Amino acid sequence: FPNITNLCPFGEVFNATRFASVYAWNRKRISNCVADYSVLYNSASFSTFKCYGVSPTKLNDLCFTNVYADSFVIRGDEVRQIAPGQTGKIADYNYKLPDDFTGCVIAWNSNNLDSKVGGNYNYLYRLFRKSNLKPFERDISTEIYQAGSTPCNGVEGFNCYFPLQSYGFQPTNGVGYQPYRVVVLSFELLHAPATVCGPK
Amino acid sequence: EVQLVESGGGLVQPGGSLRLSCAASGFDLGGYSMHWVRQAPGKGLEWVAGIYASGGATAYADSVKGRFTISADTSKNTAYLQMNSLRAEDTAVYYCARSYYYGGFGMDYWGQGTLVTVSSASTKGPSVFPLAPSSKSTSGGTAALGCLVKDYFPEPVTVSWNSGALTSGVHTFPAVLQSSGLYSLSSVVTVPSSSLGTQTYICNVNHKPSNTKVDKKVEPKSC
Amino acid sequence: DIQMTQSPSSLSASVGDRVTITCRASQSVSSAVAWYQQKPGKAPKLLIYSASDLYSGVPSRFSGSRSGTDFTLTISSLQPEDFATYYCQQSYRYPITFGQGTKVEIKRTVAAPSVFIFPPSDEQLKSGTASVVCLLNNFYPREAKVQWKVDNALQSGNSQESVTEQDSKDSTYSLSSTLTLSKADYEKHKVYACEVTHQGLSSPVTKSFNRGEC
Ligand SMILES: *[C@@H]1O[C@H](CO)[C@@H](O)[C@H](O)[C@H]1NC(C)=O
Repeated sequence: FPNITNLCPFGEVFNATRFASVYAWNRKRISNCVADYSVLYNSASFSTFKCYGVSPTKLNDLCFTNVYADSFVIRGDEVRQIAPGQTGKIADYNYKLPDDFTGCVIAWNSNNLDSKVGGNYNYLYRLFRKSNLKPFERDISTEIYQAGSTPCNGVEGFNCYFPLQSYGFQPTNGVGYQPYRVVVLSFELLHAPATVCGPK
Repeated sequence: EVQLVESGGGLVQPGGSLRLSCAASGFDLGGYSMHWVRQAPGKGLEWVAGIYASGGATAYADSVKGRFTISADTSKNTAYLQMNSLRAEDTAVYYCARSYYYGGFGMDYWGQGTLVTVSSASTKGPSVFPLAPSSKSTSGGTAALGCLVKDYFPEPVTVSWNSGALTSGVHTFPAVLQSSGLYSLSSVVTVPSSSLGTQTYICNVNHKPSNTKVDKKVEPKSC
Repeated sequence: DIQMTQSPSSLSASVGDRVTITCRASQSVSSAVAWYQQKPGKAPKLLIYSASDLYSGVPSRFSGSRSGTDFTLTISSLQPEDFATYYCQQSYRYPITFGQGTKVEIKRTVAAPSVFIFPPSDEQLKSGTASVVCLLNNFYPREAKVQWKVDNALQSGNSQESVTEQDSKDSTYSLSSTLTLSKADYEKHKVYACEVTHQGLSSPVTKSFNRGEC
């Protein structure tokens, strides 16, 4: 048990002003605090709320060594990829979850927040990569990707693609192409003092 | 409504030149790459050339490198394919399409396509011949009859039965390229043997390239 | 200069079936494959891009998958509009290369051809060339063999045939084989016959006619 009663800064993450681009997902550690998870589910303002390795239904009774809140933005069609053992540009090249993943995956539409007349091009995703991503790995490199047999010398063109490409977050877009904000709660349980707990 | 419209197709002799145009609407060419994809009759799709409108960078397929030249204009918002030293192998339907970025993406919108024929043959009008229903046709069965179009070179042809009245049991085969270099196809229809003497059947053939429209009636031989 | 090998070349299946089409690339293309649908006389229509991304305005039954350098297009349930040809295309290394093509045909019970023989018009004989036509319509499967016999002697090098596409309502094929030859050589023989060998036929049919008779 913690022995100290400090509410956890969950608001910092969900109600954050701007969200990171999925290729450079943001990660907030959470420790030395207490928080009511069931408040989130109860709010029921979210569109996807899927948990793996633990019951969502009022499971605050448990105490974990550390918690990790990973936040980013993607499309709706792509939310299906933020789960264990899924494939796709996002799960391969941007954000991978381990197959033994014990955590929760929360996603909600943000078309009002993250759309802009004429398109929002602040949110990128990685399109080309030589190898798939290992779980919980992050790649922020921008080196020109050389698809051809000839070298690129850091110049954009055919067979010489800039690896990151922008979402076309048009306000008039279909739901599958509307921005969605995603938060992934990972529960690091180890042989160490439990610094996060439930209520009371 | 994004739209892509081809133009400039036609007939050219071997070794000649022809410039195809692709006018775009509903979007600005910037940030996109325009491509020309050709399809020979009854064969797969083959990429030919592509251009990044903004920077002007170009790329061509090995099979037509040097002969063809792809260009673009941002104020006109259109793209061009100049085709020089044409060969018969190049005869095909030429489409223009667009992709995002220099690559990695698909082709969102395609034009309806334009036909390019490379043949030394000259544009000729079609000869129409009857295909009369056999005299020894079973009464319960249904005798078959038709029209035969021969020796027209520009491929586009249209056929109708009784000015569009007979739209059932009709089969119009695709044309075949003869050793002469002219095309020849045939259209047929199956009708009841009883209505052979009563009804009158007409094949209506139109050849827009030579501007030749004709009709021919089908009747038994009797002899 | 990458090569996209597409399978199957042809496929026959029933409405409501679940279909799978595969394309293997010579080299790694990351996830830069796309899938297009083409119906006769129409531009290709984009279905899938970047391997597994649906395009706006495209039925959700269409799905795309990538396993290493193997790419797959899947139809959950077929619909009468889904009968057409399908191509795969890579945009990784130029020149961009398409697949050979996969034709999807509606399956149908075996049907035998209605065979007819049409002698040359006299109008044509005036010009100096005689065209004998043989029609075999409303049959399935597409495979069929036409053999021209002139007085029981096979004629080779002067016969050309064309096949229709599956009928909108019949779902059956039709074939036309034309045999052209000069009036001088036409008047040299007396019997002109079209022998037809089909799957749905106990024995070859042989519709014939004799010059100078009606
Ligand atoms: C975000 O703010 C709303 C309104 O103040 C609140 O209902 C919600 O609980 C907040 N989110 C978190 C994670 O505290």
